[PDB]
Amino acid sequence: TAPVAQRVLWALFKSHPANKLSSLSVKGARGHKSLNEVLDAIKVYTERHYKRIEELVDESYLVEYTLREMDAL
Amino acid sequence: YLKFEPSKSFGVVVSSNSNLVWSGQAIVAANEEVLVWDIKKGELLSRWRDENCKFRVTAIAQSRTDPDVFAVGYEDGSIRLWDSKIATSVVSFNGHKSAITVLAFDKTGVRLASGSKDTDIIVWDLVAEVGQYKLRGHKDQVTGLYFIGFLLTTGKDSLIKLWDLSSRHCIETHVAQANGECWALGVSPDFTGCITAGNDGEITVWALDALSQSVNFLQNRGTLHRSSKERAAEVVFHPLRDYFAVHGVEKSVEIWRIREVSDVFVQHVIVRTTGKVRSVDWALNPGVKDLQLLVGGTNNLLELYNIVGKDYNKALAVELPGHRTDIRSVAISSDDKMLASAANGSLKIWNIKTQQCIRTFDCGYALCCAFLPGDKVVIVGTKEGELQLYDVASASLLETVNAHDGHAVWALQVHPDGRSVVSGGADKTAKFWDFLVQSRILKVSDDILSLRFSPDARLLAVALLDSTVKVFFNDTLKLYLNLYGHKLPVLSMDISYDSKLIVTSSADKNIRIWGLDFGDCHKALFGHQDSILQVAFIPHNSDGNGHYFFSASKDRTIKYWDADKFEQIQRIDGHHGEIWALAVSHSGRFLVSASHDKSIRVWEMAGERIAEALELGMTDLNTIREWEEARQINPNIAPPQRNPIFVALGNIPAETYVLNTLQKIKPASLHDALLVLPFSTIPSLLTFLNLFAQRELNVPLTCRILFFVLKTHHKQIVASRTMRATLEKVRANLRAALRRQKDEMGFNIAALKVVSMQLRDKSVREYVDETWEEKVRKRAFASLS
Amino acid sequence: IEELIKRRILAGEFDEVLRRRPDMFGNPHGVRRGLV
RNA sequence: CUCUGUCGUGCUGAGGAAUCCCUAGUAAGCGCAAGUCAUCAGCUUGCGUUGAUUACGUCCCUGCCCUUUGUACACACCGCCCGUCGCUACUACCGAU
RNA sequence: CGCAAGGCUGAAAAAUUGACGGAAGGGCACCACCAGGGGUGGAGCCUGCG
Repeated sequence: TAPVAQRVLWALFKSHPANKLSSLSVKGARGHKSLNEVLDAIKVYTERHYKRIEELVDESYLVEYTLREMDAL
Repeated sequence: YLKFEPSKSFGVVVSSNSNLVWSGQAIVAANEEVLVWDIKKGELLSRWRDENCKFRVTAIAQSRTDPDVFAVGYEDGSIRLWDSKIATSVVSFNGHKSAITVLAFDKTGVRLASGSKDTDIIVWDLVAEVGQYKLRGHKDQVTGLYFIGFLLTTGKDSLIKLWDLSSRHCIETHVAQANGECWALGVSPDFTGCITAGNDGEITVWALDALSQSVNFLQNRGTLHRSSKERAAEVVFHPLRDYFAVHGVEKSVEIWRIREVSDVFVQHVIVRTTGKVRSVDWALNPGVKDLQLLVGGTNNLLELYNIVGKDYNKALAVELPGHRTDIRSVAISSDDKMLASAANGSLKIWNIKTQQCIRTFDCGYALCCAFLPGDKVVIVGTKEGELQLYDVASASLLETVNAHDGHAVWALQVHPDGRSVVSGGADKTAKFWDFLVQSRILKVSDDILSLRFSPDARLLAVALLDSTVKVFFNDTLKLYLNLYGHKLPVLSMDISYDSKLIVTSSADKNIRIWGLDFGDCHKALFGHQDSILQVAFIPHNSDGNGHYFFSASKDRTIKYWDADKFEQIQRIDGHHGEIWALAVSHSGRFLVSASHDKSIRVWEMAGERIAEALELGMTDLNTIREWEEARQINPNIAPPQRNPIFVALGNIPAETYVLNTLQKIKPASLHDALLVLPFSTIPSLLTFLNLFAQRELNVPLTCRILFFVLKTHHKQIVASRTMRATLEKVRANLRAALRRQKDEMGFNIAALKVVSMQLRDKSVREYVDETWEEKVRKRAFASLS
Repeated sequence: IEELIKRRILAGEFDEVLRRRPDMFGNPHGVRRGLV
């Protein structure tokens, strides 16, 4: 469920300003569910997914190579 | 080694299982047979009994638009559709798990819905004999069904549920009682008003009206309270007039009329009945102007009342063919043509060949009954301490004698010659009356429970409350010997015809066979899961079977043993209540047994798999594009008509199907089977990969198997020609999906960096002083070596 | 012998030498070697 | 065993159904020694000599074991297996005392 | 030396942790597949076992 989690987060970020998301204050912010730690967790996991998809594009250029080969024939 | 068999069964009109129906006949439920009476004369029309079934019956339903076909629902979870013309079960439905409780019929009678106590409500088709489907809500058991099509139902969790049938899921719910239980359901025949009876004596009233938006069909238009604050058993409406009936399992039935809710529903009449009613039902008579309320009451009775509308009168009753509370003792006459049956409240004596009552009496309580020789008079010892003497010929009361003061006569035995009787009462004594006048008394240490003589009248045997048996001589009353060895008090005894054996039944769930000379326990034997209540031999050894004996036990069992081999020669099923008494034949050819049922009875490849999945998906895609061509040319009716496995899985697209079949296998197996795949099916695979990347889902799986395929077939792809178009398409789609996903996740990580910097800004510090020493995560990471 | 086998199996007391952890000496409680 | 000659298939016939075993100094052929507190001369155990064919993959069949809990953290992957009951707490129900 | 050493008696459970499975996936096996080989089993001698 990583792609579905990222897109609604992507929709969540393009609808609300950064100052609002920063000054977000809710009374249930204590310990591990504090805003700093939650945002850090999302950032780290998204970094891992982003590195994976970068490797995927880098390997997906092979199809362009194969098309250029069939062009050469 | 002859066995026994159920042959006759009688003494019971409607039991405590629910749902009587009226047709001018009353159709009611015995233990396991569904029997049909006339009410005008007490003679029953017929009985419906299936030999394959032994479980009790608990729900009855009459098919609308067509009588003469009836639905019964048993305890095992089975439904039987009977006919009334011929008395056979035309069909059977065995789908539920346990305890059918409510039945309901369609307006056309093709569809039959059954709610059980396993909480599943199941609809049934009546022209294909299959279970249609299986609805499922209801945290706890369902108590009411109705057909509005639409379905209405209600269950013990105080839930009222309105189900669709076109799309098998619930449309609307409501909760009637907040902390209580919705117990009974009543629907007006025009489907406009619905009332639900809840446990506090409440009746909640609901108005009806005859999907993406907010749907609201049921409306709680209010609440009312009846008089009796009991568990309201049922609520039945009138088929024609504006009346209904509310009743709990109690002595009162409240009929109300239909004209706030406190105004629109008023109390018409409160009918008082003799005993606790189990199920009321409605009856309209052709040519009457009144309301035939037909009650079935738990104390074994049918009553039929007239109610006047714009007081009550007990018009008709069916009580004669059965006792009315609970049969406690049986004794059959010496010629074995009649028996006497003793119950709390009455005595009834019956002819066996006609299985029919001939005489009756009123007695208060009834512990023991026994006829005197010459089968003219019958003795009853009763709990108030009395012995009454009645007779068959004059049908009156002859004599009353106060044997014991306030102590129940637990044992009554006639001398084998037939000149005296012995009463063992709940006092510390036992009395000997000959005829009646007191010959002699016997003072014993504890309470006496049961006693019997020797068939050659030589010695008497009593069974006390000390968990002991004392056997005395008959001439003088000297203690001959005694039997111990039981942990709980002996409840019954019987000794053999030649006085060579005593069988003794305790409350310790076991019996003993004693040798009656020196009192040696020939065998202890445990044979019943509960307390063994009564035990009797068969007297006549002229068939060569005098050492055989029956044992009636509170776990609903008769067990037929032989003492010489010490072995159980038969097990007799057929009772569903804790059997209270039995008696044998003096010819020994049959026996009778009287239960708590208030009945008596008389007994005489992974690669190949994804290859096939690819082929199926490609054929489905060919059909979908051809159907798209058809609907493009004209909007006429042309069905897609896909594969039965697709329409069985639920009309998911072939892309979802092949995604499941590519996901299900482990990744090492994925590598191996994708290697196994031949080049012929590679174009199909490339088509599906193009369609995945077009409708992006599982793009890492998409990419990894596309790369595996291209690298293990790179020379064939560059030499082929047809792959050019499909590979252009898959390159464009994969690049579009990867660019989209990479852009979104890069936006996410950039926005997260910005908001984390702003959070650090907001949370840096406020005061400023000499101490900036106050300005991270740590993990443990123990390593063993 | 069959009865002695039945007695042992019911009131199970087998004389099997049991697999001891290899580092009971230096690690008596046997803590897990990961996140703590 | 090798080499050398004389002679030429001539009661002068290499083991069915089944079942068992065997994968490198292994099968098999060959003899010599010893007789070791139990066993073994109708034999047993040593010791040397000659020394191949065919697999050395596979869980398809036949089975056996184990995963679906634990026992370690990085990359990397995987993603809530399923059924019938027992036992326990609570809830109300049924009918005798 | 004393206790042990007086017969309601007469042969054939625990469980919030338990009982039995099923489907998938692995690993191993000349008691499995595969390729070959060799015995015994045919006739006679006999130890042994029943």
